[PDB]
Amino acid sequence: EIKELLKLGDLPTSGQIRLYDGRTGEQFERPVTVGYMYMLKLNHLVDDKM
Amino acid sequence: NGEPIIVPSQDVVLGLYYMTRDCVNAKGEGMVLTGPKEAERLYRSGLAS
Amino acid sequence: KPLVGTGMERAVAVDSGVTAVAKRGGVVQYVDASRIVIKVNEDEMYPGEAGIDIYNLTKYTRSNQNTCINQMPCVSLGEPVERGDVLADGPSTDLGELAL
Amino acid sequence: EFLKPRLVDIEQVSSTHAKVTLEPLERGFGHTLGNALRRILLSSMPGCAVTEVEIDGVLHEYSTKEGVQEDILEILLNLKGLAVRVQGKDEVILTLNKSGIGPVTAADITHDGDVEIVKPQHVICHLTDENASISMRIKVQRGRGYVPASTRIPIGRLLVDACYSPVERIAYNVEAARVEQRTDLDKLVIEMETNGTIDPEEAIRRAATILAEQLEAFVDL
Amino acid sequence: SVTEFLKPRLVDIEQVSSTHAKVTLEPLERGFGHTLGNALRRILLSSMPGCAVTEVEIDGVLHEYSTKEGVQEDILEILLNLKGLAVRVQGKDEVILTLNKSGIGPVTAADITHDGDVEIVKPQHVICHLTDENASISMRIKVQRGRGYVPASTRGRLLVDACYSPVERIAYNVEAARVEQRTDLDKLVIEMETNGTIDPEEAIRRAATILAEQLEAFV
Repeated sequence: EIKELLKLGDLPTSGQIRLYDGRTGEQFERPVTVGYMYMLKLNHLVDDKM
Repeated sequence: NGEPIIVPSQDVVLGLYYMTRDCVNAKGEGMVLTGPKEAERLYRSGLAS
Repeated sequence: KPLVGTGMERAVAVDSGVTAVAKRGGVVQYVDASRIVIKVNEDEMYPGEAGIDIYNLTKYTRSNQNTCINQMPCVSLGEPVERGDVLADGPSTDLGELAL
Repeated sequence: EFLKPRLVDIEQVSSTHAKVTLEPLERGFGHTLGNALRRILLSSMPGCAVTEVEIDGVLHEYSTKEGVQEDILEILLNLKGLAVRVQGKDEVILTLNKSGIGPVTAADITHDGDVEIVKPQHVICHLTDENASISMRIKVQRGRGYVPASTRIPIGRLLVDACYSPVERIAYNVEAARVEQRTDLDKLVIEMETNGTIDPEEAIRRAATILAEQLEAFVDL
Repeated sequence: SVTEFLKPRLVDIEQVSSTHAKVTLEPLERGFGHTLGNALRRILLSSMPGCAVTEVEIDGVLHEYSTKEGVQEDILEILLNLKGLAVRVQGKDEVILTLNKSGIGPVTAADITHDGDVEIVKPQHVICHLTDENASISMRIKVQRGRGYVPASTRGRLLVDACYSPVERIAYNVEAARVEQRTDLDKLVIEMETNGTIDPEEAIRRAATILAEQLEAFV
């Protein structure tokens, strides 16, 4: 089902795309897994621990 | 014990294992080089894997 | 909101006392950052007591962990609402869904 | 002798984003120029972000005004992403006045002839009472980069973080150019998104000027 | 004052043996170290006018895998030692050098036919040892001019990987330096070697010149 939903859009079914280095403009080899993940910010702030 | 405690952990070893490896047919196989420096120039310029 | 959820977000956000849930279905008479006035429907109204549902939202007050709890209206003026409909979004909520 | 590049074409494929072409380029200069210009374009260009706001009856941004559906904080968050083109000044002050039910777009800012709002559909807030008014002063100024309100710190003056950067996205690619009856040459196509406040060719010119002026450190013309 | 960037000045040049050097630039704008370093690295590695030794013609051996009597090392090391032959030439593009020798002892670059405008910057660069006296060596090496690195694969002739660019290693490293009241400014540290044809500062200056003249249609 995930592959079918990827193919509905124009994304690659492998889930891994081609990226380029941000500061040398050079293609990384080895297609890397990019996607959207739900990130949380826990209540352990460094300005309360220092 | 005697063993070191400054062994590289996980990303360093992955990098050195990917870097020091061999593929049975990669770009720019089977040419002769004059030293490490020419190997590095070949790799950076893109002319070899 | 999450792009990938489990469908359990709506229940968790509605069953806690952070949102402002429409007691009786009606038509949104008036909206504001602090107040919502809902004109109740004839089918759902008592014999007397024409009445209207007034929800006072909870602006920037303090929680036990010194965080901020704040209710934002999510309805707009002149809109239908049924029973069990989220009118204001509490903290970590997005149109009724839990959003952490 | 290297063949020098030229600004062959500027396809303004929309108001938002455009497509510049550079041609002709030698072996290996396409990627070099493309990446250097991408970094300069994405990092350091001048913009005209909003800096300060005064709402009339407001003290702090954690407050609520009567008859507006928005918290003052989210009014600020909507102003923080407002596009504008200050023409001939470093700093200007715009003014918004509105009364009556309805949205409050950017088209409701007093005209202030020596500026230009690029997107007049940008909605700031929603007035929800006929006898309810909003009146604010919005301070715009030219700058570079990102400077939060804290790093640059009366009792009604609401600072907003300033994001003086008109470019959202820079992509580029090099592709072969059958030009001069000669193969083995490149053409660099640069697609660039914007908030609409910097013409693409001037952005390219400014980036090239920056790169050359930085290269002056260890050369002598 | 939004166009007032930070202009560096070469804080030092830690000179080492004449072909080796380490330039350092401080203080650069946030993120300009990497763009400047990468642009210079690419220009210095992949595009530099220089002179190399493209072809060689041993009189006897036709095929790439055979042997001479009298030399302990086979022809592969001969080609490698030729790739180490740094050369300078004037406006002429290609010339035919020749090295005829016979007798015991090494064959360096100090006995190639010195005639012509060409010169060799390492006359003591040993090309090949002879372990006999009756064995003779006769070569005919074609130098040429080019703009980077051109392997033999991309092309009794013997092909040699022509390395035109004078730099043998270029490496930058962006550090963190601070002007009095700003946290994040860069510090570029170029370190590089060459084959002695041009000292490193000349190479860096020429690369920057090439890029600058490339950016004349915009500024």
